[PDB]
Amino acid sequence: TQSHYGQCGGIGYSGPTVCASGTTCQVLNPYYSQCL
Ligand SMILES: *[C@@H]1O[C@H](CO)[C@@H](O)[C@H](O)[C@H]1O
Repeated sequence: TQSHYGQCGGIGYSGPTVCASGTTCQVLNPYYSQCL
């Protein structure tokens, strides 16, 4: 589970995609998404 400020899954990012409860995956850019 992706911690706060971690990359939650942009294009190609097959790592931790689900953010910690309370943090939401914010797709900031096509490849950069951050759990906020
Ligand atoms: C949030 O936590 C993940 C591991 O769960 C780590 O890879 C991230 O870098 C961190 O921000």
